[PDB]
Amino acid sequence: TDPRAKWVPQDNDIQACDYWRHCSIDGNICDCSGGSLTNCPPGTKLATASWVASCYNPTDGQSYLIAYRDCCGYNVSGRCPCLNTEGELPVYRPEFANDIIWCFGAEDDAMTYHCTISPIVGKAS
Amino acid sequence: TDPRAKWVPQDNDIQACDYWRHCSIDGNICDCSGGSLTNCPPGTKLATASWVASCYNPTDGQSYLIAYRDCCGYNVSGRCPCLNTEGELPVYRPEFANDIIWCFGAEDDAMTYHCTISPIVGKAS
Amino acid sequence: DEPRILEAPAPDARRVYVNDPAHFAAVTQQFVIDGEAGRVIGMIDGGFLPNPVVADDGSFIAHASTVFSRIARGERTDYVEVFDPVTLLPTADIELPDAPRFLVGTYPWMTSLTPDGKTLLFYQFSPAPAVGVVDLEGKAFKRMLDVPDCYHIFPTAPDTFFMHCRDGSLAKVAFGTEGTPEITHTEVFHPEDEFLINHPAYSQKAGRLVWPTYTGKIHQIDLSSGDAKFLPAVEALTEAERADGWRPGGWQQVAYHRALDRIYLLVDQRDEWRHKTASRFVVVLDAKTGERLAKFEMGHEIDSINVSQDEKPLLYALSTGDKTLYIHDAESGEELRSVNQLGHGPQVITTADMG
Amino acid sequence: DEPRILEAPAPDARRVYVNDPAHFAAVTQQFVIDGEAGRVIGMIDGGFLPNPVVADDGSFIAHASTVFSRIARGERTDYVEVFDPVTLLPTADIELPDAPRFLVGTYPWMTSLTPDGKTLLFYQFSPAPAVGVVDLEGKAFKRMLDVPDCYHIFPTAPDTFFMHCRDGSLAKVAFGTEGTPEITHTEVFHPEDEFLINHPAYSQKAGRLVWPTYTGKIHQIDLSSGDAKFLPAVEALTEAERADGWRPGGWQQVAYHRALDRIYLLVDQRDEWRHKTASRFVVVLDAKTGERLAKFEMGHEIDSINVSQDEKPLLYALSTGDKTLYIHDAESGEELRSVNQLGHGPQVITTADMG
Repeated sequence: TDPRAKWVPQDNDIQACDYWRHCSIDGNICDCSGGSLTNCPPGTKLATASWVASCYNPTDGQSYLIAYRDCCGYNVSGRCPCLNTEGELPVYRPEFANDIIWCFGAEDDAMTYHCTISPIVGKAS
Repeated sequence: TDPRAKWVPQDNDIQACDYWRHCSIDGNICDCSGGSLTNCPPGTKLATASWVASCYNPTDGQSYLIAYRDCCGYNVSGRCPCLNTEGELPVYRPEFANDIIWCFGAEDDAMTYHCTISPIVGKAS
Repeated sequence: DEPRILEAPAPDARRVYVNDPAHFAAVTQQFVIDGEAGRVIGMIDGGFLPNPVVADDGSFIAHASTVFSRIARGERTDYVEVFDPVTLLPTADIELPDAPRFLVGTYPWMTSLTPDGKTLLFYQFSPAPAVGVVDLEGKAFKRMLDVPDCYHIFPTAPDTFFMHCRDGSLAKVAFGTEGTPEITHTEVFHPEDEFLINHPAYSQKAGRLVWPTYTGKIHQIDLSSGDAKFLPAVEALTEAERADGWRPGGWQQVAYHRALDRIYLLVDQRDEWRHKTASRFVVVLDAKTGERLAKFEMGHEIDSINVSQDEKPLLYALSTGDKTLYIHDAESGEELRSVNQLGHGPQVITTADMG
Repeated sequence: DEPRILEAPAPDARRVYVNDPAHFAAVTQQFVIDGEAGRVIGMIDGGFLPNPVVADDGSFIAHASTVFSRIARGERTDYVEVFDPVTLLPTADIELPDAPRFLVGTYPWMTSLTPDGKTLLFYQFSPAPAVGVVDLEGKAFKRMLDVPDCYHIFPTAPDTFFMHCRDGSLAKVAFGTEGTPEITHTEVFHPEDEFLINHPAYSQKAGRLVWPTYTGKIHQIDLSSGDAKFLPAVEALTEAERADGWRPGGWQQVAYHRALDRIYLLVDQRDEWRHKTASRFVVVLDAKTGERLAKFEMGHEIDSINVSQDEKPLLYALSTGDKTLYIHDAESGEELRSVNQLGHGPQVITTADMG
């Protein structure tokens, strides 16, 4: 509720903005528009680029590196919007910055923002 | 409030949907985006065609013919939206139909809907 | 952990499409939803006031749409796009030169498919009335057909369609791939004081046109013979109800279930000129006899309804103000699930008759 | 009634522009508002994540924008459009070859005008950092300048601008000695662990760059000599407030009033990683001494602030969530008027320094 309070992750609802893997998401959760936690919805294009963050998983006690890739080539879904910024740095430290549209690498040169997925790319240690 | 109740006009706030002249407006009041009760906002294009309605003026107890012309060539204002249908007929009686975008005759062939004006064109009864 | 692009489930009777005209915005969206799970399975982007169509056999979906070179001004381009129903990728993009689309709040029957799925027809209002012919199979715009002062397009065959004329008749239009169309008129079927709504229900497979008036009187026309047979009118509301202020009202006010031969109509108590307001009730009636089978209290302000065409159908009730599709059991009227966050001002529900 | 098309009132110090990036939607809007009256005086349509600029002399307004041929896919066109500030008609539309714009949540200093109003510079991030040069007076794109790993663009003259580099230094780019720019770096002004926000305030007329860090520490750089002079950093919040959880947070977090030489910072009590949430307070401080002049309770969740540049300024406070611009007296902090229904997710306020 208190938007300014420390973020507390949960592991029970992937469409909620407090889902653990969404610790540095900026945009919309793809699961809400036909994609899934780690796959893009039909019709969109999957970028290869991403901003990353280390998110804590409450269920197992570890932290994991999440690579936020965008699904591009469509107007914003408008469903399940969220903006979290755990460990998010300014634009001059792009690897960790989340206002940038991380669509590079998508097919057909797609650069419009539809939603973001939250795949795990490694442990954080 | 009860949207289904009979429409009751007022003659004091032009930006409200119950203003007497807006009896069959469908869209957005131009006064709310830089236009006026009878003029188009800057940058838009004034249509020549229109749908009409006879709206009752509570102030003087007379009815007037309002010719709803659209201001076009811009995306919808999104301010002061309203939909009233006093005396509104189906599409096959177009002169009295309000779902139609009344942009015909606008310069530059503008056909996108921005807002609608409510000019008086004559008396009714 | 391996990201990919998903494919939507195969189209089935429970798939439902919701279009969001977004209160006249320059760009719009279409939501593809699995009615069974109550989940969004895909989306499609569209331009200004697009007209959606969906093949009854589920082989494809398409829309007629309009874009401008500078958002809402600049060069206009009208076009048709066809999409695969599982990948959601466009399979054709056909330009309609010379900006012929009629821009109006979305009426489903202003753009329609022939029974074979090979041709798309759309209405032009200005400079003069006409119907454009798009060949989906050949992927090309063929031509404009000149018609009289008539509206809506109900295709009955690969080369024939009906329209409703200002005079109260239906016009039968037989076109015939080169030439000038043979235009025939039926008898006048309604007076000048009965107003037929902008959203009749039409079942192409059944050839049944269900058209209500502002008062709930329902005209039914059977087109299955290739010709119009007028059926006996039916009153959806009783005299006492009307005396009590009951009237239909909404956007897609009526729905028709083919296999059950049943009509669903949105109604509520309202002043006569409040015909586009949402309604809280739905009456269900037998199409053969006019007999009332049920009156459901929907429990929300519903603007549009539609039904699945399967054996035990779902009743879809879309609220523009809530931006939510409520899914109900069409037999009991009970609310099963709901899908929210449907855009800015969702208004049209489309379903396929796959049976 | 004789309808016509109105002209906006002449630009003045009280005019304010609000941009709505609409939560990353493919099309956006800009609202032109009379701050004295609290009235919308006009609008401008834009594409995907456009960057707005306003000439300080009030002679024109412009933006760098992006459109696609099929709403959000198809061929991309990046372009600059210039508009007359009274008629709001476009006076130039200049295509930027090869889609070079950087698409990112709107940072005002990612697209900027030179002090003479003749050149527009915009940033490109990928494949590699570069700055594009647009000749507004001749209506043509001129070229791209390669630059090091630096960000933001602060123009100091017709052929010179500064950028902030990943290493903590500022880079001075002198161009217009065609071929290759002269690039010089200042010394490093901040450590690797002090994070400078994405929205510094910069007054081109005074040559003053005000740049807060995540903790409210403020760096000031004087660029009036044409070279960078660093000032000692000021803390906006006391040790007590900091120990108590106070930190800046929002989008356009800081504003700078030139004639009064005052800094305004949005702050609130928050966790350290909630730097982009709205704030409910504004601290005002003297730029010369670092002394606190006031702390205002805004009474709403504010995301962005800006000020008019006249001698008795208005403080603009924009709430993305309420979609409303609250207009306050910059001196007393008191709320005067508000303007609601400002699009879908408005975030950027721009004012001209006409004095």
